[PDB]
Amino acid sequence: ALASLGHKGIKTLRTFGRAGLMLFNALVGKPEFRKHAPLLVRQLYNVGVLSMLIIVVSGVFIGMVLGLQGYLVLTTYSAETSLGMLVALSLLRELGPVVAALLFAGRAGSALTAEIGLMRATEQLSSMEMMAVDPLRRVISPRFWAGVISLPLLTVIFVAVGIWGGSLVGVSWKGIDSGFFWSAMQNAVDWRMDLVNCLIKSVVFAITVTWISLFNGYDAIPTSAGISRATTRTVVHSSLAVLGLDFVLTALMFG
Amino acid sequence: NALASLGHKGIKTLRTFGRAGLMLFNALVGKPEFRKHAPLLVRQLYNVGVLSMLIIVVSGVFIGMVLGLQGYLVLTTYSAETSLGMLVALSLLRELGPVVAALLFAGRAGSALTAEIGLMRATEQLSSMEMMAVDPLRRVISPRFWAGVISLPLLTVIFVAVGIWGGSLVGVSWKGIDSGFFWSAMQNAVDWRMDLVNCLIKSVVFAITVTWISLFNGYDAIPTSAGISRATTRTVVHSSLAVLGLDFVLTALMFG
Amino acid sequence: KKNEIWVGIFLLAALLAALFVCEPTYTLYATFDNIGGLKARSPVSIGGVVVGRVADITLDPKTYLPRVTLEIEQRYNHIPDTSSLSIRTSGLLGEQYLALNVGFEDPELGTAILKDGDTIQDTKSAMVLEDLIGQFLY
Amino acid sequence: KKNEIWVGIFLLAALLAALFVCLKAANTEPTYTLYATFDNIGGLKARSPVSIGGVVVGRVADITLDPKTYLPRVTLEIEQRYNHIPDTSSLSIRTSGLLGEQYLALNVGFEDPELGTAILKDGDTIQDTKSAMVLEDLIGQFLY
Amino acid sequence: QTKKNEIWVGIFLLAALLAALFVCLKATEPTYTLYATFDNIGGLKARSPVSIGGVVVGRVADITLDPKTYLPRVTLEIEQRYNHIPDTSSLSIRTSGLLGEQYLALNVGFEDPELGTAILKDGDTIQDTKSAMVLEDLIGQFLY
Amino acid sequence: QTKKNEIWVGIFLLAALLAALFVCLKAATEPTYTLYATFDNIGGLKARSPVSIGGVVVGRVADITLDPKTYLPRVTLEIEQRYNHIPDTSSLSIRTSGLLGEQYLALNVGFEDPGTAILKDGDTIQDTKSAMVLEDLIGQFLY
Amino acid sequence: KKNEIWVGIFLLAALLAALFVCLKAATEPTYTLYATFDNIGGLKARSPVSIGGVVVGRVADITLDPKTYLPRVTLEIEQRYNHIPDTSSLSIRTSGLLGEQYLALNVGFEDPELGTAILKDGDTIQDTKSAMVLEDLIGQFLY
Amino acid sequence: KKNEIWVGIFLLAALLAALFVCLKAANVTEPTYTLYATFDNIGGLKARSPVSIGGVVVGRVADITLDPKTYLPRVTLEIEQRYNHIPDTSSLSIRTSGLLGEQYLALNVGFEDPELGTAILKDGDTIQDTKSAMVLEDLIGQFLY
Repeated sequence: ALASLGHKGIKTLRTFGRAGLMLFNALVGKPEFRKHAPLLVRQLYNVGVLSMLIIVVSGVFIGMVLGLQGYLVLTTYSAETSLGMLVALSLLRELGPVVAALLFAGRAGSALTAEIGLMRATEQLSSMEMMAVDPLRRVISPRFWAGVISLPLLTVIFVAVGIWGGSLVGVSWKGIDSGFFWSAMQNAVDWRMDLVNCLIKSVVFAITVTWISLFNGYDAIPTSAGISRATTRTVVHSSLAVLGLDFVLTALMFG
Repeated sequence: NALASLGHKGIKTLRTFGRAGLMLFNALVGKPEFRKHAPLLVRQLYNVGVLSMLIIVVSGVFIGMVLGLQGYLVLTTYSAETSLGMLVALSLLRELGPVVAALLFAGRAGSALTAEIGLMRATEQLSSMEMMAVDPLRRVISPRFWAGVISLPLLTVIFVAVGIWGGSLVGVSWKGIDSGFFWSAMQNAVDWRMDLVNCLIKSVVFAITVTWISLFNGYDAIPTSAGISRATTRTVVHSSLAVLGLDFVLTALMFG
Repeated sequence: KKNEIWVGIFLLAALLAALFVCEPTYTLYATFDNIGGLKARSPVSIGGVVVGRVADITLDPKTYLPRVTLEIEQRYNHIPDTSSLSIRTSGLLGEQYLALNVGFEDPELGTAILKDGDTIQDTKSAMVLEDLIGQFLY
Repeated sequence: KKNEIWVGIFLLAALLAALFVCLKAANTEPTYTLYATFDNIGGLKARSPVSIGGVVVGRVADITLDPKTYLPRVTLEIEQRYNHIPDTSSLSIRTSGLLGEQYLALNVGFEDPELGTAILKDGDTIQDTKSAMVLEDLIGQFLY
Repeated sequence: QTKKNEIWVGIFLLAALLAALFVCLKATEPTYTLYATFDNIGGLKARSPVSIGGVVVGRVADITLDPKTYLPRVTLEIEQRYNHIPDTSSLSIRTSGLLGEQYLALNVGFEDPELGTAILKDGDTIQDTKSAMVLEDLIGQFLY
Repeated sequence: QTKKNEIWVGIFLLAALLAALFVCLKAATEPTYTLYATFDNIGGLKARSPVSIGGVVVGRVADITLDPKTYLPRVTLEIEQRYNHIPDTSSLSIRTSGLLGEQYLALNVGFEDPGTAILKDGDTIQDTKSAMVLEDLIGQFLY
Repeated sequence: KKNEIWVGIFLLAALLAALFVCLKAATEPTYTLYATFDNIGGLKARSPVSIGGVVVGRVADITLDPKTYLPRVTLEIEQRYNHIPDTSSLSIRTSGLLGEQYLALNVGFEDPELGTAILKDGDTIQDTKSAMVLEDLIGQFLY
Repeated sequence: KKNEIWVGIFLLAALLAALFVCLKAANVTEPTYTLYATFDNIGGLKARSPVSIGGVVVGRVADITLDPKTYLPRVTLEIEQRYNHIPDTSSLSIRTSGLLGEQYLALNVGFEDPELGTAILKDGDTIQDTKSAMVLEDLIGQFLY
């Protein structure tokens, strides 16, 4: 057991070292953002805009499911007018950021890894190094900043759409009074601190997810089979990291 | 521009649905279906089930812990903290268990199947199997489909039974609730046959849908190495959307 | 090329059918004075057994008395016109529902059966905790 | 592209029909405003409904005080479909739920075709009101 | 390799079985049905427990009206271990705690195989019952 | 194939902004002047709790602290300047919103006299009323 | 590979120590008693047995005497509480609102001239008081 | 190779240190002079249940034990030593925060006798007058009986 366990331990430590080195070498730089706008805009399109339909269509459904499962519980205690509070808080605290991060790792967290692994397979990174163009500054950092900028926005869209789906189920379908719903929801729970905590954990999830994605796409074996073993590894490790960091951040920000 | 583009996309989606239906149909009609297929199905249960078990266990632990925290904080304002076990168990057996298990299974094992079949199609292994008179749909699609269908409900059961333990860790061991009240309140009051059977039903539906979408996208991908990596993402996306939609439908049907 | 379109259309049709499928109700009318917390699709019940929903609630625009229209399943026909409706809360805090009371019929006296379209005369509005507390404390 | 465009237009029409069928599940309106002055509006807030015997007929626009007398003055918008409301009708705040969510209740005073009960037209004012009973002093009165 | 895959699939199936057992142990015997008619079943449902002095001694199969007189008729299923319930036993609907679900309470009547009263066997009907308590008529009876 | 990306990123940013505005508008200074009052039982009052006259929020609660000499909870509160002419016969009362909602200060103004001065910044309300606790309430109902 | 094996042993020891620290950051000789109630209410197995709010044992099982149909609970008091006089009386009490009930062992004082039979493994506590039911309280208060 | 391993060890150390300071800021300001009090029925008290003087928290409850010779549940609390002048007459009572909230100790400060002493309850001392928590069962019983 110990014959291979220590080798695996030193291998995992070396993997963490390579990841940290990639991040540090790709982030340090003063001329970073300017002259890179035509890169960052394209990356915001690839990472952000293309990953918007899934976010919206999933937010609608999660809002509807929350509305149903909250109505069927609150109608027992005559508190069905607090369904707005329930939906909004369950989205702004746990479901919103975590589910947005999972779907981002699925759609845009695996696309980045696949794209960078394929760019490494056709030897575009080596060809970019051969003409004195540092790839870590030319191909990594635009994607990293696109992911970091684009996940906390998809999270806001996911929330503001799930709230509307819960409104569809509660107010329209079930028949709750809209005034009670909205007024009950806004004064009681939507404080500045809940939105700030949502955005904070969303930004942390963005950082970790896009870092894992870029690293697994940059450290993959160039063969067409090592890429697919890196996309699945990206999805798995990113889901695990999202859930663990979510538990930690909940324990921090909610007592 | 919209009329032509919308019509073309509609026709293409109809064609894709038809091809998926034909693939599944021709893959699920046979006499030797399960005999002489034991090693195939065992290896596929290992590649789909066993390898996708650590992620399920860890995610179950963490989601049980998050549920314990966010349920204790809600119930402590009404002194109903002893109903935390009921809350965690029901929230897992109704929505979080099956849906999250399906999402993680489509990420880990739903993309691995698509990538593996796309690669098997790229190296001309499927054509080389057809050329020696071995129907690949009956040889590589059926074992993987049955492995997925058999392996998702078991993963969901493990996910639940682990998240319940995580919620117990948070509520009983950390927050200090009486263990007797927790378990007894949870067991006696709400975990009847109907809550479970519904969990298994929606888990089996999610299994069918996820594994079918994954196998079809792996079997219909463009053989190039850029058509595989574009089919894995499509697998994950379509599978997550289908899981969430079917989950909303099944909730509306089975509960309200 | 065409067989695939045909099987796709058939698959979509079968999936929508299984999505949908996976009553000869007749309609009455009741004019309360305070429906309390009744809504559409709220259950009508006889002794606690659901015997149909409540269609919708619309104010009588000429006298401003909420008229409730309900749909009772066909299995229950012999409901005497001397029946009575009431609004009760399920349990202690649960949702409100219509508690239909089957008033007994006299043997030598005419007691019409509630046909489709007839209205129930005797009703009992919901209770307002404000007025009950006022009556109890004064 | 003829049959393709036809199929696309048919799919758009089918999506519109599906949206209309979903609208068969459930779902502005002219409104005229009134005014009232309660001694204690309780937990009433803006958008709280105004119901005539459990049927919503309008919402509360906003709540302000009379800065000279410090009496909360509620202004409410009643939907136009309910025209003939006699001025003898009296408002009353009633509790709904458990967390304090309240809602007006318009007791329509029955008409009087022997005096000429003035219809509450736009901008009118409702005289008779009833403040929301607070549980604290009520429990005190019951105990004392 | 096949040995490793086989033992691991076995361990996976075993862990799934242990998980199902954990769930079902933190969540199938001879029975015999009896009938009972009320006039207000309150909020009973399928599989609502029937308890003798606080111990579950069966469930409820279905609740249907009496299509001739419109009275509910519950069909409980008492476990076979208890076969000495006299005919004097009276049913009564209660609720667990204050907000819990409603369950049937089975007061064992004073047995007396001296005056002829028999023991409830399969197919019999409990004659003496007691309907559930409604809040509306409760408050009405209280403050009147 | 680049103005497409530009306009789509613009639309995405605009949608994110509209969503943020929707949330922040379904989520929710002014010259005040603080007052002081020392209850005997603040119940469940807390910082940033609403004060109200007749049910209309006229100011928050600054903070709560004990009088380190007499051990009585002296709560200080801010009031919007628009509500100036508040007589000194006023009497703060602590009430709970509904039956399970949060607690709030229910300020009621009193009548005046043709000595009833007007409350100003820094003044201390004399008449108060502590919050009703459940156990002694039940005890008095029974005894 | 020996140095790698040693490094792995060190990592495993560190992981086990971290697991012990996590367990630290998060049995007793019970002796069985017996008691029979008229109606135990919603009391379930494993529900605690408290002596003035301090748990001193669980409830092992609840069964009916198949000849008189009276429920017979069997509880397990911990060893550290030995001097429990026989005059002590059980009483089922509710905690909360959904029926989470729990025994409340009320210790009774001994006798200053004959003592009292101290409860022992296998005894039976005679003075029992059945669980309160709401329907009968209402049917008593209204009549 | 060596530099990669060193960067990995440093990054993992920084990550675990951040997570450790976080979890130390998560699970859990120390004058905390403790008192002792014996009750007859602590009701629903626990550890970490707040003590309060007139409504504001002034300390928490360390733990609850049973006096093994009389079986009177003896509770121990910790008062922040910002507050000293608490006479021995100061009573203790168990009240429920609101109608349904958690239970908490109410420290009704006794009248400091200015002409008789009534010394200050210092660290380690105990309170004499208490009031056990009410239980609704026998209260309702005795009420309607």
